[PDB]
Amino acid sequence: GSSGSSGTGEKPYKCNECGKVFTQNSHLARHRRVHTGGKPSGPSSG
Ligand SMILES: [Zn+2]
Repeated sequence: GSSGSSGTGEKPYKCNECGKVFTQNSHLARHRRVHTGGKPSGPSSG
């Protein structure tokens, strides 16, 4: 039944917001921004 899909995270740096991984820390610290500040798909604006 429930199998433990392997190959999920090969680095100590992982975003605790969405669930992503990075090879470095700077990439993780900067990535976080995508959350606090970001405009994903949505309605039409100007
Ligand atoms: Zn994230």
